[PDB]
Amino acid sequence: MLEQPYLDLAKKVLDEGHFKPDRTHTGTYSIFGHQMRFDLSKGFPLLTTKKVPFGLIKSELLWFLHGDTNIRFLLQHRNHIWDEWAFEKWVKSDEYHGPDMTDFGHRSQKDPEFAAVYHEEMAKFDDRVLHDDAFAAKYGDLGLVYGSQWRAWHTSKGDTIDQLGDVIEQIKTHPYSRRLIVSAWNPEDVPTMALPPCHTLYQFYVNDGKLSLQLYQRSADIFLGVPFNIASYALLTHLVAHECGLEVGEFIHTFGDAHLYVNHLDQIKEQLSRTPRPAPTLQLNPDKHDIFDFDMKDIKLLNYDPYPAIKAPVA
Amino acid sequence: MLEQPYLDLAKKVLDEGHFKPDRTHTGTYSIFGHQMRFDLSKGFPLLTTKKVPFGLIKSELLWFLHGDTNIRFLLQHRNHIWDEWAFEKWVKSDEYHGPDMTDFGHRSQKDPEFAAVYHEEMAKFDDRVLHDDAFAAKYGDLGLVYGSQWRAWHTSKGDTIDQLGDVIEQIKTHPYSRRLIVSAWNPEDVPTMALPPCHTLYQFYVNDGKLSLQLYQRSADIFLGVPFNIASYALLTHLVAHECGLEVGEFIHTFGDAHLYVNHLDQIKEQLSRTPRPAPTLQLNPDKHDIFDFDMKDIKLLNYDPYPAIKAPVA
Ligand SMILES: O=c1[nH]c(=O)n([C@@H]2C[C@H](O)[C@@H](COP(=O)(O)O)O2)cc1F
Ligand SMILES: O=c1[nH]c(=O)n([C@@H]2C[C@H](O)[C@@H](COP(=O)(O)O)O2)cc1F
Repeated sequence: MLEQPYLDLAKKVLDEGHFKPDRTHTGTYSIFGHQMRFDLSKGFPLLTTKKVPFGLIKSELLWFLHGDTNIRFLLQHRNHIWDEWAFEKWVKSDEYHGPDMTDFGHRSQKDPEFAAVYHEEMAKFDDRVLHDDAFAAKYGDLGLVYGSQWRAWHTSKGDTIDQLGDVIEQIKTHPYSRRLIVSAWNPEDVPTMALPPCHTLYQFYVNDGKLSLQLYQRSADIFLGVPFNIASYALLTHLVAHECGLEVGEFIHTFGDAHLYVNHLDQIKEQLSRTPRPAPTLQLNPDKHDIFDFDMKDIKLLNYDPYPAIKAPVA
Repeated sequence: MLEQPYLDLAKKVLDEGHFKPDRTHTGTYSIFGHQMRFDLSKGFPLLTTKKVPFGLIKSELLWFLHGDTNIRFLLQHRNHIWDEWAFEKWVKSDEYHGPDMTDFGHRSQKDPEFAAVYHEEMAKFDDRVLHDDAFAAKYGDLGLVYGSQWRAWHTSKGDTIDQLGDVIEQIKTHPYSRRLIVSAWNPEDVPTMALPPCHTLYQFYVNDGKLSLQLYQRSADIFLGVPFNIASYALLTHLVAHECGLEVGEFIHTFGDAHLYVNHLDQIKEQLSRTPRPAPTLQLNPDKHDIFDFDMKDIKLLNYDPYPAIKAPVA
């Protein structure tokens, strides 16, 4: 049916699997280069042979059009998609006196109560982020992240240029530019970074009164990740047509390396025996128009009917 | 046969043709998003149902690994691929007294002796570029071009970082990074530019002892252009395996907008009635190893057997 693109690309990775020792080696099957397109006029690509929580996706984009850098705005939206990159600077200097959490992702997975003592200082931290307007300001500004690279390309002669606002005055002044590309890749401070831009850039497009958006994703976690991304940018495509007043068209997801972590192989097999349902229709608050200035109540998903949620070994 | 990817992508543009009034409107058929892959181990992708001059292609890459900005090095290689962007600053201040060449591409095409009076002051200029070591230094440094964005990403705290040298110490220290991406897109001075990066970026890859390279091309001129690009980066892929000491693998060309200028429609039809020949094998000077420090005599193309050269209405 409609989500069929996504679902094929676990088939080819099985049947083309290059087995890479990468990670801490740990195990992966990859491929290199893949495009896979989606008709956004058909229905909205939320995955129906798995249950993908639409809340945490928009809670994260609305982090992104708000130009926002701060763990505090996602937390107070129950969003726990980003914690550990700013809990990486809790295990970092002073105030941090006497738990460890030294490169903790690892020993929590290979834990019993370690994951839990990490789960309790981490929690201490999260609720600081919530309540004191200065510690929060400190550990919480992640600085180079999308909200910033979207809404403030930082220049030499230290200005901030917002790629997103300019490219959509360009879709409003000039429909046909082959130059509506926003790029999250800054080579200067790419090697001073922790996680370089996964979504490297996105080109947009106006064909027949209607708009598309194309994505070069430099690395992708096929199971434990991609279902989410399909929606994050297929919802984006939907909200900037809402500001330019055009129609919706195609989300092209194009890939560089796409892999399937080998710890997950049983689990991707199963939902590939699932049979698709129809896919929901996303509809945005009509009367309001700046996507940049949207809250939560401004996107409702309707008739979404997932299969049960398949559990992580994380990624 | 091998070049068959390229040759299909004029078929789909005919049969999918979105007719865009863009240019000075002038006329185009586009599409939006396209990938098309190439097996570099099969043979080298020089087009055999048209004659594509291999000289001006490598004369231009060797402009590019030399980190070079200067019209003078290409001229003294008979390369006339870049002239008018620096002849755009001949029609610009002083010394320029008394021809016109005001936005001359146009009136030369709609000329008789205009193209020729432009062809004679332009020529005056080209041979200045050749002989006086200061005027040359002036009109000839184009500044933001590949040699510069490849070999000197210019930072805030005004350093120059060479993306190419670092990414190939990364292919030599670390085969499996999903972060070997060089990006020619600088959003700061993209809107202060004349022609923004057409080749936006390229990701590389090491699977099985062997290397691939992927290209996001943001706009492409299907007939009067693309045959050339297929070779420029499929030769690149070949020379950085020569420095990392690996094998050759795949050149993925992926596209954002690909068009076919409508003035050319008769002409693409014809070579689509041509039947492919085999494709040459490119072999590089073995004993020498820095591609950055290659001259001309360091790549020989052998057994290349084109069909005749189809003539331009330019692009
Ligand atoms: O949804 C996600 N998709 C994804 O591709 N990553 C990645 C990909 C890779 O497995 C790792 C980052 O590593 P690298 O940056 O080296 O690709 O996290 C993370 C997510 F949360
Ligand atoms: O080989 C070439 N391929 C190509 O795509 N361009 C382009 C594409 C487009 O037709 C124009 C640049 O316009 P824009 O930058 O708006 O895409 O020149 C130029 C070449 F010489």
